Amino acid sequence: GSVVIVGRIILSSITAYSQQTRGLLGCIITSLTGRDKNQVEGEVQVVSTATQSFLATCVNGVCWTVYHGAGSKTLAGPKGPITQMYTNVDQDLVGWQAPPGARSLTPCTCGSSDLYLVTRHADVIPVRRRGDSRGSLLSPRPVSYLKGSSGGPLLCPSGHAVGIFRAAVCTRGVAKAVDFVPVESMETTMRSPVFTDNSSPPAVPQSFQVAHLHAPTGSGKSTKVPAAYAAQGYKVLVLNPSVAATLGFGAYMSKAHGIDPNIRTGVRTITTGAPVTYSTYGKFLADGGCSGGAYDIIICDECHSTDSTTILGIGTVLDQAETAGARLVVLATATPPGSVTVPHPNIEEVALSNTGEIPFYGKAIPIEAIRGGRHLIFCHSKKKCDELAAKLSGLGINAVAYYRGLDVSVIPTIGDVVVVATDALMTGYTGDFDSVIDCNTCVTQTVDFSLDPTFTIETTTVPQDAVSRSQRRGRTGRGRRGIYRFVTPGERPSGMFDSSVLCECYDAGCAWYELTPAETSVRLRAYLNTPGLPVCQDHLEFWESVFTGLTHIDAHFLSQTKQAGDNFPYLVAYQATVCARAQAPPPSWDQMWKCLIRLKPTLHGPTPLLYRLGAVQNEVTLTHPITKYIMACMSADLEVLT
Amino acid sequence: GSVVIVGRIILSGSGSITAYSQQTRGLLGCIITSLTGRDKNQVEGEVQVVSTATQSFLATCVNGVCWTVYHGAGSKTLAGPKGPITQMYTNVDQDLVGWQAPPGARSLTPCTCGSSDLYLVTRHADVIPVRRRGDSRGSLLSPRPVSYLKGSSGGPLLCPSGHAVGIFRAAVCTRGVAKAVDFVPVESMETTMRSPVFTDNSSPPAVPQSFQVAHLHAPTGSGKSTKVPAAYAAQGYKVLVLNPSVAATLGFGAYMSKAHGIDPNIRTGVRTITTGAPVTYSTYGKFLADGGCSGGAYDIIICDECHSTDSTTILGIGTVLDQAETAGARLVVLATATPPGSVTVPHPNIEEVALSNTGEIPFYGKAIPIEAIRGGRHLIFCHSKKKCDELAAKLSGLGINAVAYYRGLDVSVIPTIGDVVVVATDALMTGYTGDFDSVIDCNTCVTQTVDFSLDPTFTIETTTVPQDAVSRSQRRGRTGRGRRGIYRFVTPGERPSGMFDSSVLCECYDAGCAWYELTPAETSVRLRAYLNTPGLPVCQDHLEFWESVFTGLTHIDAHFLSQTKQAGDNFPYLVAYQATVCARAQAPPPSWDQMWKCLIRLKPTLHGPTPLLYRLGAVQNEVTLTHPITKYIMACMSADLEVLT
Ligand SMILES: CC[C@@H]([NH2+][C@@H](C)CC(N)=O)c1ccc(Cl)c(Oc2ccccc2)c1F
Ligand SMILES: CC[C@@H]([NH2+][C@@H](C)CC(N)=O)c1ccc(Cl)c(Oc2ccccc2)c1F
Repeated sequence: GSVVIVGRIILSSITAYSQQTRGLLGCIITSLTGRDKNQVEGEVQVVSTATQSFLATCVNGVCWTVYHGAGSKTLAGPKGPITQMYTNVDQDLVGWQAPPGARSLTPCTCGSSDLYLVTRHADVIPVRRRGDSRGSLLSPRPVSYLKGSSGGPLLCPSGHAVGIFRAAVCTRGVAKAVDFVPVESMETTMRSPVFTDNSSPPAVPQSFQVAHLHAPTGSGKSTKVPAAYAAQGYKVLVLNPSVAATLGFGAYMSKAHGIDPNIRTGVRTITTGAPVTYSTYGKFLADGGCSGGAYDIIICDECHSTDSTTILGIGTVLDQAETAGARLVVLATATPPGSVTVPHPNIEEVALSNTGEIPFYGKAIPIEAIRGGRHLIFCHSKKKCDELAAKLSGLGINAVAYYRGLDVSVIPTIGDVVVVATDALMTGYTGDFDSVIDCNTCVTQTVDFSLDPTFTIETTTVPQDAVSRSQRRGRTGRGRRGIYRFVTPGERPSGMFDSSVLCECYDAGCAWYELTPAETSVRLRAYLNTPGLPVCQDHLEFWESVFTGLTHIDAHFLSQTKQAGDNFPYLVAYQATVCARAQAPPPSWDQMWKCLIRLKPTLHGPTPLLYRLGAVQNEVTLTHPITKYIMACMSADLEVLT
Repeated sequence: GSVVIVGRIILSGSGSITAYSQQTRGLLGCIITSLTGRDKNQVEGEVQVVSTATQSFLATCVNGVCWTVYHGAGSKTLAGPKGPITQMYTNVDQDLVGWQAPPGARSLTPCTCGSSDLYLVTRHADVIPVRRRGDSRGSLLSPRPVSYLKGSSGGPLLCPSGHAVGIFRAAVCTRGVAKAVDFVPVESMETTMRSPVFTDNSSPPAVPQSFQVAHLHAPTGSGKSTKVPAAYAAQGYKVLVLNPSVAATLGFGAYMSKAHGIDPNIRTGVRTITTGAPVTYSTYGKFLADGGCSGGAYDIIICDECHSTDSTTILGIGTVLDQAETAGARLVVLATATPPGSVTVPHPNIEEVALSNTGEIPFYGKAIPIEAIRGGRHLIFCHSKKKCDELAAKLSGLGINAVAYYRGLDVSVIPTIGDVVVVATDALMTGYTGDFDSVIDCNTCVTQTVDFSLDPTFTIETTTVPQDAVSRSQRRGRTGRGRRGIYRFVTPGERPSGMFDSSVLCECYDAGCAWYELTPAETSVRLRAYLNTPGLPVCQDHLEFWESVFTGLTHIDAHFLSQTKQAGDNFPYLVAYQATVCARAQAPPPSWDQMWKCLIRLKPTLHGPTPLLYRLGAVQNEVTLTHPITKYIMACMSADLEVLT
């Protein structure tokens, strides 16, 4: 639904009190109708979605708030839902046209060094400015003190707006300074295009440039356009996250545009001498990155993907391309950050109900819907894929499960089938289906700086974002009339990724691509600094510090964790090395720790724990030098969500 | 707010046990039904998925009764087809409540097998194998992190035939990992069903021939502290009357002599009088400081306001329950207007008025008009000392006699007498005894909770929370006694009464060590008697954990301890113990909050990281974890703990 105004902070010799204008039932109704006829007052609003509550500040006729709170959502209004006027993901900033009633603040022009921050609990916290977007609290406070107050005003002594609060800067869970969105970033935003055109490939510039191509799969973004560029005599590299897609372009480009391209993947390499090459990001990274002068144009396809190989891959291109003699990088995707799922003309969307013989995430699928034909059911976990595949088989429906680890010949490719899959589908298999049935949830990893003793990487199930919905749905409708069936109608905001993904990049750097933490950092820096890409919290220096301390890994353990293909094979193998040399057992005996299975007869005592990568069942000791090193890294200044 | 059926978990009735869920309601549906308490929907299956506004859990129908946990449902009604269904059973001691199964629900039936192979059904329709250890415990065949079990309290444990062994109430964790499950055995449900649904506790018990413990549930001004001790005295019994507050204790004693003709013994820190009479009024605090029950002194002990879950009251009541029989008492009366499971009911003499946004004085997002308080005697409850002062300032500047009250102030600041507005915390109700024209209530308070945070050990978080039914009724009770009274409020909500946090148990050991020269083991015996006595407020059983922690905190510095004591802050033992550890290391305290003011004078000598034992607030200093006491407490964290699920 829409974001809803649930209260306001009135400003007065500076002071504030809060007024709550709506309760829970009123907030929910108004969020669904998008229709709000209440009187609107003040300069600071207290807003809320169904999940999260936070602040918005009106400046120059615009009610501004944080992207991480509001996403791309409408605001409920006197004449129905209000589409965002401005949406700037790079800056964590959105704006609606302020409705009648709202008074705006004026920008602090002159510029104070002593600022005051207004929280959702009407405190006025004094702040000394340091940078353009940072200020320090004169009195350090706990982090929970500032939660719920993102998008609140940062005010100079006269009461003019300096910026809006976006994030707390913490040292060991204690807020000490604040990142805000400066009022000049807002002004820049009010002057940036109504709608840039990104549905048309760039002309190749005389000097280096970075360009954005927004258009759907099979618009020739990865086929037609490299071929046009090649006809003009340019050498082009197309990068893709998928081995299956990458191999497919070979025979397709031969048949369709009479080019027999170079193909580069972990599983299969083809060198023809063509002026077009298709590679995975992963094989690109294993080849050492950008060859000297081999490519004029590098096309980074599916640049929406926020897996660690794609992010490190694209970062490597953005750090190297210019120096290597390229003239053009192209960031290509259908679902750029900030996007929302639009209705698709060739796809009928229909909610599941509780009528049907097959239960599914609290709803039902009727046997008739999937009895014959070819259908794709998306589930969040491997476990659920096996359960559902087995139920379907019990009823005589031809059905098969697919996820990370299975070979993709579990298919079939032709004839009736229900494929029950995780999102591993979206990189392992190219085919389209008569219908897609979507659970509307995924499994993600999140980092938790839990100081017990260090940090924790949690696996968590979450509601899908708009990229997932649009990509999952796009497995029906490619030149066929499709049907998308779903469990729930919403989608969280697109284009954000967790700090665990940064951690994964360093980890793959060490594990696979022979990168030092410093090299990895430089490349991620390049990605982060480039606008239009997915956004994260800047935790580069913290992660670099951590991995920088993890030396003399055991090559054999590393080889095993890589071979087994699970996540964070460096961190896992590093913990195992520490355990084996300390002659101590691992955190538990889960499959995760199988590199250590043969040593089990002699391993004893408490586990020298570095960090938590799942359930820790053994007793722990914190005496290991490496643990002390990582605990010391936790003193880093960390941006946290607010 | 009613509890609402938002879905069901369907169990297979053949082959091996399997489950699946169905959702019957969205968020909005849920909220509206909770408000109206009226539920159109056909209900099916035996396991229901239920929700309040603040949480979701399970309920299992067994023998025509839909059962769930008290920590989830409190005393709330269930939204049904012809409106709200009130609980048929509210067994707070067993963490068990039940409503009559609505029409359409099937019911499980108990196990006749007596089998030891058990299966737990969760809210995600998983069927977890479990082995039975005792009547109420069962171990997981394979440990799991605690969070996959959350939201599944009230769900069933089945035998291989698919009949009911019990309902899931808590995970037993070792350092954040569940090894076993606490459940409510189907016998406890069987008992309950065969026994009465109503019991009377509204009248003072008869004095029995031999030792008995009895409950007295009756309003304030039914003479529970005055009439009933007077009445027992006049039959020739010796009577001790224990109360949490010095003020209330002195108030009653002077009332006794004026009104009932007895000059009683008084026993408080500030005033102690030995008249030889057969009735004695005392605080729980003075009682404990006197060493408890002295033999042959009393026939009858009245533990008044036995709903208080302050550590001195709990320890006081525990001491009495362990000692009274042997000290030769015949009767212990546990007396309260507001016993566990109680609800705030409409009062005849008091008008209850929602606060609006119409008004000139902001108050917790709402408004107070000056009309409402411009003349007369009025009381405003605020949650913090730091909003009591800021609100009384805004009142004073508006031509108003505003006076703040809170812990750490003299009660003589309250005009007796005068035409006044008092702005105060819950400190009021132990400090002052007068009543008012109206009360205005923010419906929130500051509590403490323990987090088994493992960073490195535990954390005592101070937090703000919605008031419970006790706080509501007690706060409202300061007007409407025998005359007009107005109750104005910000929120109509109200949490379940009678539960208290594990932090309170920690306070009990702390106070034992700091005030009453009890070793942790002595303390455990007293608490054990409290927990084991039916009808009193309830908590999780974390006795061995806490005893084991305080058993290691030896050789505290006497001087620091005396200072944390005198300054009246909470956890004076834990605060002084951290400070002692810090000074003997020449290390600074975790921060320079007033909590650590005993170390301020040593500031010039203190350097390096703090050897952190635990967390009692924010930690600004770098910390080290090598102190042996830190290791001891870390060792104590391997204790097997119930956590809420
Ligand atoms: C305004 C800072 C920007 N981060 C920079 C490092 C640039 C970048 N490439 O991300 C930023 C923009 C938008 C958001 Cl939602 C930010 O915060 C989060 C919070 C949680 C997860 C992901 C991003 C953010 F941190
Ligand atoms: C059935 C266990 C019982 N506890 C025993 C130690 C008896 C007692 N005296 O409390 C119990 C009853 C009711 C509830 Cl809400 C329980 O759980 C909580 C959970 C959190 C806070 C307080 C009690 C409970 F743990």
